Amino acid sequence: GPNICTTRGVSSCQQCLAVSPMCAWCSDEALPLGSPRCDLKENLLKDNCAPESIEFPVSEARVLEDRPLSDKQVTQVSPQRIALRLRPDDSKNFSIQVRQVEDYPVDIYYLMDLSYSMKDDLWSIQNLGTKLATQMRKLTSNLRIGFGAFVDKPVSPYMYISPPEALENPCYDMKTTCLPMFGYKHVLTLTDQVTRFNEEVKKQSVSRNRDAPEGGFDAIMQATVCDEKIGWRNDASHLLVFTTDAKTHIALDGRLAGIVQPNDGQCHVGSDNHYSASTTMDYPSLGLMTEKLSQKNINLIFAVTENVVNLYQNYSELIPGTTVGVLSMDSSNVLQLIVDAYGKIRSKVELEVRDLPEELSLSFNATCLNNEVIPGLKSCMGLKIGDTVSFSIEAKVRGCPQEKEKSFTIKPVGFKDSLIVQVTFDCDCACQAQAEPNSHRCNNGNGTFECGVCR
Amino acid sequence: LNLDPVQLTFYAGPNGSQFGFSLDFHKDSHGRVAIVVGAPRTLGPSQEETGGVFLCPWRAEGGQCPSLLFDLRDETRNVGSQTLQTFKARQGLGASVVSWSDVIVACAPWQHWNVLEKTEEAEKTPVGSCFLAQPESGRRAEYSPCRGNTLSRIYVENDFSWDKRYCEAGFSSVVTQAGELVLGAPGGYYFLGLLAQAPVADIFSSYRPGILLWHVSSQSLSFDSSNPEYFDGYWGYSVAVGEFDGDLNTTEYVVGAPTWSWTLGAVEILDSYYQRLHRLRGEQMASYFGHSVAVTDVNGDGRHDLLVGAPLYMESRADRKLAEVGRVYLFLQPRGPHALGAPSLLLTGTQLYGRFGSAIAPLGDLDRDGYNDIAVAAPYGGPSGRGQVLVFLGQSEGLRSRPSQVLDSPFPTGSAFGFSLRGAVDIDDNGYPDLIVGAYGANQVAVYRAQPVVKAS
Ligand SMILES: *[C@@H]1O[C@H](CO)[C@@H](O[C@@H]2O[C@H](CO)[C@@H](O[C@@H]3O[C@H](CO[C@H]4O[C@H](CO)[C@@H](O)[C@H](O)[C@@H]4O)[C@@H](O)[C@H](O[C@H]4O[C@H](CO)[C@@H](O)[C@H](O)[C@@H]4O)[C@@H]3O)[C@H](O)[C@H]2NC(C)=O)[C@H](O)[C@H]1NC(C)=O
Ligand SMILES: *[C@@H]1O[C@H](CO)[C@@H](O)[C@H](O)[C@H]1NC(C)=O
Ligand SMILES: *[C@@H]1O[C@H](CO)[C@@H](O)[C@H](O)[C@H]1NC(C)=O
Ligand SMILES: *[C@@H]1O[C@H](CO)[C@@H](O)[C@H](O)[C@H]1NC(C)=O
Ligand SMILES: C[As](C)(=O)[O-]
Ligand SMILES: [Ca+2]
Ligand SMILES: [Ca+2]
Ligand SMILES: [Ca+2]
Ligand SMILES: [Ca+2]
Ligand SMILES: [Ca+2]
Ligand SMILES: [Ca+2]
Ligand SMILES: [Mg+2]
Ligand SMILES: [Mg+2]
Repeated sequence: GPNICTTRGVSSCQQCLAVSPMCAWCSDEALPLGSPRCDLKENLLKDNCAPESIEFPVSEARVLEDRPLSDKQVTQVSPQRIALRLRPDDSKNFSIQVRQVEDYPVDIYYLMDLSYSMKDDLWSIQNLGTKLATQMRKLTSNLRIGFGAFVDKPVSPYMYISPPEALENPCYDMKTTCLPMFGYKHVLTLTDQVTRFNEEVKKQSVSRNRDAPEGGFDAIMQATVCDEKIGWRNDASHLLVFTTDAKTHIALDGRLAGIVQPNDGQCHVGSDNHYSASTTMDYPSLGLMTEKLSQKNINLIFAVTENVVNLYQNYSELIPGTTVGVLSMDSSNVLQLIVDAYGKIRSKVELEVRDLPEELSLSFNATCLNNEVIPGLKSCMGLKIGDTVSFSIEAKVRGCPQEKEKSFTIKPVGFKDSLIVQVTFDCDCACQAQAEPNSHRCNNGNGTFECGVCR
Repeated sequence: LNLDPVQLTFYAGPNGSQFGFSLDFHKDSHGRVAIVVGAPRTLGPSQEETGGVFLCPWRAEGGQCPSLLFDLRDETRNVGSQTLQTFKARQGLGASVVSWSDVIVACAPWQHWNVLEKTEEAEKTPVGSCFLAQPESGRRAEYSPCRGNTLSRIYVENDFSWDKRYCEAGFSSVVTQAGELVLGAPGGYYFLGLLAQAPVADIFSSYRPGILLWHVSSQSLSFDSSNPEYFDGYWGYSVAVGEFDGDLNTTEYVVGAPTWSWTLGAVEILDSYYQRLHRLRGEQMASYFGHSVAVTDVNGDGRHDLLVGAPLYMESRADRKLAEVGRVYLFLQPRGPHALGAPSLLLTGTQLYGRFGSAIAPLGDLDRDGYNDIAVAAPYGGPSGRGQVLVFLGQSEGLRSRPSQVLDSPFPTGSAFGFSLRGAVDIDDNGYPDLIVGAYGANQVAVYRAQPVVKAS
């Protein structure tokens, strides 16, 4: 019988709704004096209150924009817009679906061995360069590519230091011409301009040094740790493709050049796009490379010729996560490693709330790929392209805000799409519109009349 | 803690000189002990890096030392239609030092050399050189066995056979008890590596001031190979001597080739005619197995045992993750004519990037319990990464698995404390062998004295 609606002793329809979501009001004038006006709906109907005169607002969540999720404008979140009708202290729940439809962002940086042994290999690596651009373009439209070149530490006995003509033209004593020697050179920052990348790669030519092992590991280290120069994107997936036709210099080799300072793992490229510590700092060790590749989240791919394929496979075991392909005129093998790499890229749908009112508070139930409902979680992980996840959101309000019209946003991190939610607060009754102030029925025109009650 | 870590003696050289890059004990003639110290970036009167050697007498206080004077000027000399040239800029004099009897030998691995004939040349290249000094008499001599006068063109037609132009002779060095000087030349024969040997007596006697190119008659060089396993192997990156074939009349060489067979690394034991007796292969690629080599009898049976350092060895850990810590290998020599086998013991570093095994020094019998002991350097080891030297005591089974003492670096970061190590000599004449430690980064050398029991502090 009695309940919190009746015991409060409310004066108006408004106060009746403020007591609890379950309360309803009876405006019917034919209702007797003894009967309570503020009560549950069943009890009002039980006391012959007319259905027309019952004021019982109900909270609801109407979908406004509900475009379906895209296959293969783009819709990744659904629905997009929602109107929330809330009464005092009530809470209506609604649903939201997310799908990773768009292509993943991928960065490829290309390291070209440009020593004299690559002369006969130069076409292959130039072809591989431009074929990388093509293969990755048809996998993902969101691509940024770049490259740099290396030879070895420009210091004796790696470098020919005589005669004086040999410094500007290492190929002097062969009666031909090649470029001057350099350690590592950053040519083109990561950019979407693929046609410019293709032009630049085709312009490259070889230099010359003395010893078969080269300084590519200097290049790998600097390409890894020089974030701003290379231009890696925080969110993107990073591939570092490394080409050579010969064995490589490793830490402690540098003592043959008088270099004993261990590799400090820092960036030393800077203004002129040259590795300035090439002549003063030792080659990096396998471990230091692994640390930095892991730290900067970069995937190293060895694109080496067949005569050293076993060598770099062996190094690949000592640097986990590294793959190896055979560089040649045929580019199938190394491109497969790029395809494989993309097929491992996983993303996350992590919801974040923006411009949420002080009075509103949310709670979330997530349903990820395993299709299990986990309460109090608003993020799923391990999504491929096309995978769909689902969330159930409950919006609860504390009391009744007088701001009335507000709106907030629920946006996945990394996504451009979002669910806009317009909030309205229904704290009034339908009979409050037909209020007659200064009515002579209530105390000689001193009190207002609304919903069958004086004031 | 019988090596006193509180009462330390410090010697110091000039800033930037890399004083302490190499070192050895020196007994003049023949009682008092001194420390020879290499400083391979010391300036000459001209402000170019030629390197230098310092001869420190024993003083508890330590301090500055006198310079051991050497010829620092470039030489040019016309013989017939050829011009012979030496270039001492950045030559690294003191990159290695070794004392034998009353003679000190100090080498410049990166001394360059060239020969001009008309419009052609041999090419300017780091053949390297060693300088010999007899400090009391003031006598001087040189030995540069890789200098040639073959013109560039001839090597190209030879396909680069017998090409000693990039030797870096004296990269490493050792003198046998009989007084044969043995030089490591890692860049020899187009970077295969070679060894050059000659009697110190004959180097002094056959040297003639102002010649530049000469042949020491009793010298002996190792050989070129067409075996791809040796290519870019840096054979002679480190060198040592010992008895390994049970014939005390002959002496055997221990050579480190830390990039042998595609960076697998290897140590070889050869006779004095460079015919190899055994080869120890590396465990893991890029570990620089053979970076350092020590010889001593650690288990008291009267037969020399072998210690090999692999500073860049990566150790297995949880979640399939490798960790560069460095490792040292002990090989005990069995009785009879039998060959060496697998490692009897594996000592592994603890600190990441510490380079445990970078240097290995025989200490002699430190606690006089009848078993010789060793010291192992981890130049960037210890919790702080400032450097660390670990003392391992010998026993009948070989060596102890854990160190009896751990000397932490008293120098700041980047000192390279431990990069050079020498022991097995009683410097303060108290009957107990001492240890000296180089910290080339700080331009200093630390002397650690053994206390007259198995003491602590
Ligand atoms: C990249 O990394 C791989 C893996 O480590 C290296 O491949 C190994 O190379 C070593 C050295 O050549 C091989 O060891 C040698 O094997 C030869 C044949 O062994 C066969 O029979 C054994 C049965 O025990 C099989 O396991 C094996 O698969 C073969 O079918 C032997 O003839 C060799 O013995 C001779 O040399 C050794 C010294 O090494 C002496 O001790 C012996 O007395 C004898 O003279 C030797 O054991 C090894 O088999 C290879 N493993 C694999 C899986 O291929 C690559 O060399 C390396 N490449 C590069 C470029 O780095
Ligand atoms: C909210 O969750 C309830 C669970 O009782 C469910 O019945 C309802 O369908 C959900 N609301 C919407 C709008 O889907
Ligand atoms: C989440 O699940 C819990 C437990 O089943 C339930 O009490 C709650 O109503 C759910 N919320 C939504 C928004 O579905
Ligand atoms: C050594 O030289 C360096 C120059 O890089 C200088 O900064 C430093 O102060 C010098 N060290 C000492 C101990 O004076
Ligand atoms: C070591 As080369 C012949 O590629 O300059
Ligand atoms: Ca080639
Ligand atoms: Ca090279
Ligand atoms: Ca012998
Ligand atoms: Ca022994
Ligand atoms: Ca002992
Ligand atoms: Ca003593
Ligand atoms: Mg090359
Ligand atoms: Mg001696």
